[PDB]
Amino acid sequence: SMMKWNRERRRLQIEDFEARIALMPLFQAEKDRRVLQMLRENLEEEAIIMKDVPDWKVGESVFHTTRWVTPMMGELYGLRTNEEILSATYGFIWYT
Amino acid sequence: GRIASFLKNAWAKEPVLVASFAIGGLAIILPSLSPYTNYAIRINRATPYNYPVPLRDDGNMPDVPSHPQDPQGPSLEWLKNL
Amino acid sequence: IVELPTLEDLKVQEVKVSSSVLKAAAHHYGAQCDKPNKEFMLCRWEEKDPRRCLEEGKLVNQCALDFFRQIKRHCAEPFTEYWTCIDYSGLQLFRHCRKQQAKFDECVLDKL
Amino acid sequence: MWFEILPGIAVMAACLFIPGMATAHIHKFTNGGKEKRVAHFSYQWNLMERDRRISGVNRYHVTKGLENID
Amino acid sequence: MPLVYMNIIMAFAIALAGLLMYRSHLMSSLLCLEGMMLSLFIMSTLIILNTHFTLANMMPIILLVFAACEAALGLSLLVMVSNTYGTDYVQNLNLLQ
Amino acid sequence: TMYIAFILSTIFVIGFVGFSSKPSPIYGGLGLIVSGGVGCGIVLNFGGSFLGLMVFLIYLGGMLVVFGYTTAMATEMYPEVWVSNKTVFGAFVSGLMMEFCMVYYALKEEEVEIIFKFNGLGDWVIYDTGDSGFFSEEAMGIAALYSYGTWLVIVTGWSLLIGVVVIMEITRGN
Amino acid sequence: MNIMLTLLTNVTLASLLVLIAFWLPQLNAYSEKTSPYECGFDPMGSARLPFSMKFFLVAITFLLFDLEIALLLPLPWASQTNNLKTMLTMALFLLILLAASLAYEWTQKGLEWA
Amino acid sequence: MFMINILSLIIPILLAVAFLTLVERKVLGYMQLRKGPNVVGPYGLLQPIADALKLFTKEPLRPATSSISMFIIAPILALSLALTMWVPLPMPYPLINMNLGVLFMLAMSSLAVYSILWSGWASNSKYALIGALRAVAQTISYEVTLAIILLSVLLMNGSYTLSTLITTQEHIWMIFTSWPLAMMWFISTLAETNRAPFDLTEGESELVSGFNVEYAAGPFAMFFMAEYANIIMMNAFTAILFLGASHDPHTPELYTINFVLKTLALTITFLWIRASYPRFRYDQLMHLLWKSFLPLTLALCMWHISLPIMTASIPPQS
Amino acid sequence: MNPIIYTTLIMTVMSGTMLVMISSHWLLIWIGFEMNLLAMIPVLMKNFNPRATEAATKYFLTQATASMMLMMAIIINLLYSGQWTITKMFNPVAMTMMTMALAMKLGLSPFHFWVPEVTQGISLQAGLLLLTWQKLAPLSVLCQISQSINPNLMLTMAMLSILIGGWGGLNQTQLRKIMAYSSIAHMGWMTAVLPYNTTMTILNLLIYITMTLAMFMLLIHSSATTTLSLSHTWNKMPVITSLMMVTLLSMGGLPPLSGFMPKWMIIQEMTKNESIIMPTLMAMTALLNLYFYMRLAYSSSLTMFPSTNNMKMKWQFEHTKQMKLLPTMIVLSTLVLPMTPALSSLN
Amino acid sequence: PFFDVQKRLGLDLDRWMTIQSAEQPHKIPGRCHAFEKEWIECAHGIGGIRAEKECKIEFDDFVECLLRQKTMKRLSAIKRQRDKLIKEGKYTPPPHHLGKEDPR
Repeated sequence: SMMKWNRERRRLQIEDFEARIALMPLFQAEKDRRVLQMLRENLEEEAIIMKDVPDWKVGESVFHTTRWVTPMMGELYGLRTNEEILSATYGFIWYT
Repeated sequence: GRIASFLKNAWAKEPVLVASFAIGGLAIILPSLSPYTNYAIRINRATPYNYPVPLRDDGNMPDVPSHPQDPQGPSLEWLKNL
Repeated sequence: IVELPTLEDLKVQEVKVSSSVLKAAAHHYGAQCDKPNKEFMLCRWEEKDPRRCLEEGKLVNQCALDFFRQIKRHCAEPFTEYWTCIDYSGLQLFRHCRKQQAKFDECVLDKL
Repeated sequence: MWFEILPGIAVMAACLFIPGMATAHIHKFTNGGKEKRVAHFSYQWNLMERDRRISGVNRYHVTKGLENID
Repeated sequence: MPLVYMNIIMAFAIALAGLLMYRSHLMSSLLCLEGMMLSLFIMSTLIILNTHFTLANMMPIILLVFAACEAALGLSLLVMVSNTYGTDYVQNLNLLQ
Repeated sequence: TMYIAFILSTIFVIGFVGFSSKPSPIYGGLGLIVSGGVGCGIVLNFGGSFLGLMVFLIYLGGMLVVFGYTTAMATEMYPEVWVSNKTVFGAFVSGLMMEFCMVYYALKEEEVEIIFKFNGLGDWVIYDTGDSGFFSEEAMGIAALYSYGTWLVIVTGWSLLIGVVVIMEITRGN
Repeated sequence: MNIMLTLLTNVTLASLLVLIAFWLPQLNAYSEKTSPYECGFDPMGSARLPFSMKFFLVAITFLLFDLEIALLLPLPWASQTNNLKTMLTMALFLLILLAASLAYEWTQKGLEWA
Repeated sequence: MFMINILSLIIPILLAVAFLTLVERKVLGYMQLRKGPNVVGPYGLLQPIADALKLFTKEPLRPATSSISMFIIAPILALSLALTMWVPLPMPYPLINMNLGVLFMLAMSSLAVYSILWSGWASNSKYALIGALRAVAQTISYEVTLAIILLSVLLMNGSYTLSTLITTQEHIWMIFTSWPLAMMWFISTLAETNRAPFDLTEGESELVSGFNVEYAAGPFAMFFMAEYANIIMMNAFTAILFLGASHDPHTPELYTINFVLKTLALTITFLWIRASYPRFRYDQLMHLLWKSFLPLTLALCMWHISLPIMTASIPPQS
Repeated sequence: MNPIIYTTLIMTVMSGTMLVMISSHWLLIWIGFEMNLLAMIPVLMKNFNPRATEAATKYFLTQATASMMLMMAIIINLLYSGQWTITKMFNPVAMTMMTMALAMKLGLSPFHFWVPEVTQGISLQAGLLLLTWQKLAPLSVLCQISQSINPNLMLTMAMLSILIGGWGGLNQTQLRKIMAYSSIAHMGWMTAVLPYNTTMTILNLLIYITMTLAMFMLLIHSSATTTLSLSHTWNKMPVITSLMMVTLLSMGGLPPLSGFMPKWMIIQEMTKNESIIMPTLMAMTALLNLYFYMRLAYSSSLTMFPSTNNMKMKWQFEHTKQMKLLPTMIVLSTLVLPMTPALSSLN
Repeated sequence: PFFDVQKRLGLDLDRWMTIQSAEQPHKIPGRCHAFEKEWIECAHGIGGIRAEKECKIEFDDFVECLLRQKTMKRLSAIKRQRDKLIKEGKYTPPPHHLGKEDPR
């Protein structure tokens, strides 16, 4: 009996994997635009804050590399409210 | 012949240990015999935690389906019949 | 100094359906909406830079919108009868409801 | 006789009965009948991530339906 | 490098200095050594969690094993030295440092 | 933020301050208990939960018990508490001032000059997106040990086995 | 958070029970009443050295099995790997050695426990 | 309001250990023909609180020879962990959805006995030291087989998460599949909790109340109380883990109504064990384990490793 | 302990070193040492003495702390370059510690103090094996990390090992402690040239192992220990004392003899590097190393300390259990000098 | 003596565990896979010595990939800068209630 039930549950599992696998791409799009958004916004806030500094190329990539990096989720929340950061990082693990 | 006899002895003496060697070895020898094993590994090929990244067309190929569900890719209803 | 798209140019009206409702019908959503979709991800995994494929990333949004616009005019009450059943479980497991899926999948397979 | 054990044992049951209820309903009480949501994996949390923000209210209990798109 | 790592490393440095200040009955040393072991473990695991360098998720536990293993051995020697004295480092037969 | 992982690192370090000072092995066993739970907590904060619970199980649930046996074999009358000697207590204070200087350096927010630079600020900053399907990186990451890394399994098996043999060939000699 | 909160409430609960345990009866402690129990007659000496090889001779074996089970734990997850024949031998392998280790102890009379 | 949920988890259970004591004297009484406590009740019911009041009211001396710090910290840890092990337990809905809380049950259970070691170490008395030591022996000696057989019964549910263990028992129950491991789990819970035939930590007539002696009023109440916490808790654990039940999400309460039965049905059994068997003695206690339980635990273990491959029946969870 | 187990231990030591000589991944190297240790301790505990026990305590305690520092420095290397392959290390604060850990593993001074003591605590079998086979693995990794070594740090221990390997050698009577200072002195010569050219190291290593095999097989053959105990042997089996003389001189590196081949290649290599002063001090001190080989020669073969009477009956009884490998170990460790060029076989 | 028998016999028994990339289960990417990949493709016949010269830039970017050291010194410089402006500037209103929650 355990065999029967276990196999069947494997089937409904794999079907669930098709479900998520169908959902995925537009989430990819959303996270995409949202990231570039936050990066732009924070960059503008950099243009305001660091502007007072006489010597400060603004938004310079630290790398020689031309290629995109996907920013560490530290700078991406460089000015956000503490609560937003608690949502950002620990939010999964601290979630039950 | 006689070697069978002291199984009667050990079975008289330390039965726990006897059953232990019994299933303990049988669990090693048996699995190769079972056909289902070939299916068993096969099931774990079927389930995809990671996304199936699409490949660009380049002159037919042509066993790769170009979706919707072109009957060209692997069958999986064999699994459905299980 | 890094090149970035303007704050506006990225902007697109969001899909805003809830995730449970989304999942209830997504199993069809993959079946119908598709070409823009795979074009998109294939475009992404090619060059890795998101900005390059951001436009297709718009096109997929609008495509999904058209999908739900096709939905709401027809199946809806059966549909809501379905995802309401599903959203009730926090595992979002398909097994818990199922029967409604008879309603929904039939009303779609006939009426649309 | 032996049946007289029962007052002693039933009091056990109800006590143990309490948490099992008390948690299960508090969930529904907080979640609005949504019956809680597990998030064992990063992805499911990503669904609760996409959520809350989607609801105008931050509490993600509510799931805006099709009407949200229009 | 983030300050936390510096802190664990320092816990290592103390977990060594404690081993070497080294005093009275030596059982304390097997403790201090195991503490040292634990600091190396944690410092490893935080890293493998950091970069998602997934295969190396296997190492820390394996590290742990042998390390614990030698410590498991160590007590046995102590037994023997405890067997003839009631242990203290203060008593050593061998000559010439 | 909470800096909770970092303050856990601090309690960890003082756990080694009271531990590395050497006041009867039993209290040191307490020291590794405290440092142990703090440890598993700290590694838990990055979510490598299985490992933190390995150490919280395999280590503390194993070792310090067997040390709770060695002291039965060692002890000696009137074991010393941390307060029971000038060098021991002096040592404990000696640890406290140093680690406190490190926390003061954290107040300085400047990169640490000691040994090599410590970049400063909060721990969270180094985190990156943890995006994945219905599996943690750790799960399959350690599950890989069997199928994908048989060699280590061989040498660990062999090692532990012959370690048992060594325990034999030491204790039997008496 | 969640778990740290329950830890704190539990420990504070217990500590509360301790404090209401001591600072409550409010009566007279005195010497000899506070002397250690020894089934009536006074102790012949404070606790010293209940030495036994038969402690570690097995307890160490505990420690070296516990390290082993530490390796057994990954198994449920490893079971779903794509290539079980590469795995399965090892899944058996360690257990054999575990047993083997025990077996070696079993009959060198190193397992006298007690 | 999560806090009131926690409080809602902790008060009812303490009430449950009190009434557990009373049930213990009751049933264990009727096995002896003699009626248990009765006169103060009317059905005895009021007794346990009178009991606890008798304790806490009574003076709890700080022993002259004992170091005080360990002597106080040990009971605290005992109730602490005894309660903390309860948190991730699916009833049906766990208070916490730990990804791998079973392993955590082992963690708490493994730090439990360490408190016993301190309890007997700081107590300073001869009986304290000897009894505590043998106590730690039996305990660890059983935690190894403990954790192995728990592993082998967990290969097939899928994963270490607990709620899934409901899902994997939507029909047959685990027990029909692997009862012999259920036996060994049962007995290992019968010794790890330090109970009837495996009686040594208390020592009783063998060592006049064992490690626990020098503790007087309140701390004694704490070790006593925590002990019963572990007994009901391993009982509940066995219940969910080897005895599945129908579970409609719309009516969770129904499930709990069933669950407390299925677990209580276990706890009573320990008492009905207590009335039945003489204790093992420290040799045989460890003899049967290392010599006899363990090898079967291994052979069964390889067997259960091997079924999912031969049967092609590998459990779903990633 | 019955031979069937003893041989498994010794073979797992061989494996526990071979593993270091094979694996490229660091973790398998630290496993290599770690497995080596567990299998090294028990073999020191055969026969078992109240003395031997604390001998093993010394050895374990130092090897354990060494392995600890090593693993720490590996982890730091990984932290600052995310690699596991041997190769160059990428952080000097780590690199110096890997050098330290290995410095304990060789027993180089000032970490050296355990080696003369430990040797005292065990029989010449376990002794010889400790002074040869244990010297392989840490060198086996140093040859792999010669590329980035911080030469200053290496030459300082490399010299100080020779001075301490000298002065502590003039003082002792019982031979085992002397063999300890001999080896502790040669390791200075091996680890000296290591930054400059590893092939010279491996050459010197081979000569050293051959040599100490010659000696320990001889001490076994005569069961001598304390110097006086060695003194009697001239009358019983004169040959072997009359051969200890020579092997000792080959330790001393008097130039016709083979033991001169190491020094005289080393001096070459370092001289290409300029660094002309260091080999001069080194070669001058090696003399001081020679002198107690000579005094020990005086106790033995060149002069006859008074015999004890009881010896006479022992004259009737031939030695037994011949050790096959010995004669070749003498001869290779002596006569081979006009076969230096063959060293290039080691490339 | 780095015997490389595992290579001559081709056993590869050790080699797999090496390196950030090099095929990992379920093809999970390393966090710094790219800079690493480039940097290793740079590294072959150049072998070790000249490699520490010519490939330095790649290894550098890989370093910052590992530690995020420089981006942290920068980000720290900004956040510390902001305190000076804290009275002279009020920063951004939306962080508190902007379209970021509408954003998904």
